[PDB]
Amino acid sequence: IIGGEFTTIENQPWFAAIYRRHRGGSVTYVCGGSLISPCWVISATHCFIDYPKKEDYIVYLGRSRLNSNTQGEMKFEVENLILHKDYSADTLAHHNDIALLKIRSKEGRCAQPSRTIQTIALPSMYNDPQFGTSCEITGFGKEQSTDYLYPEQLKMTVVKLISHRECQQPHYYGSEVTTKMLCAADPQWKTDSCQGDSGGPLVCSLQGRMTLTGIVSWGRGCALKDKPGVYTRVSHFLPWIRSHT
Amino acid sequence: GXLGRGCENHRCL
Repeated sequence: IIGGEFTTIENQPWFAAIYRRHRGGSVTYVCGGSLISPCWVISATHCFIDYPKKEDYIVYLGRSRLNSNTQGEMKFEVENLILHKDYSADTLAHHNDIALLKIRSKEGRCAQPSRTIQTIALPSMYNDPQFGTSCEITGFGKEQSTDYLYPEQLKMTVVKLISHRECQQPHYYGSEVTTKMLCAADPQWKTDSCQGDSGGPLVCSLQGRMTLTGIVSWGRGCALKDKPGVYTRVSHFLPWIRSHT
Repeated sequence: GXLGRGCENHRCL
């Protein structure tokens, strides 16, 4: 997250931190995710496509810091890693960029709700907030271009939804952005998601309820003028989510 | 190869 604020997991209790264990035994942070039901985390296929071996991943819930323990945190393995069969990647754009992780503790248990672990609501079919709506993004991604390590503390920011018409302008993304994607940015280009925030939530109030509207997917640079963050439009993928869970 | 959102955990990052 470029700009924004440091946060804590109690303020983002659906947030899942996804890591990968490497040959040799080191663990690195991969991407964010969102808990949509006790056994299911939703994320982005691009986070896993190059290393689609589920045994290598570790999922934490209730965790506020990248390399320190948070009281109440729960660690999970991935019982089932479901990537979208029609996923593809262009120079900038990622398509059908959505993934499901069925999570399981070593005891076989799913998430147990607490102060720091909660599910996030899915939207209804075809129902997104109007453009101009302020929404929140959360993650452990880069804070500036020169970062070579991800920040130790979880961050959040607030961005505004941008219409498809605006996002497809020639100096934005042209026809590279589709109606299965949502754009969002800071009107002054001062805050944005960035590398490492992928897979994490774009959360909006929709009929007074916190709703998973998007999944961080792609964008040129970070907080770059006329280059919005692009998010998988969760409301278009409900049939896929329903059939695969 | 590629940098930024979309490129995490890739060999071409």
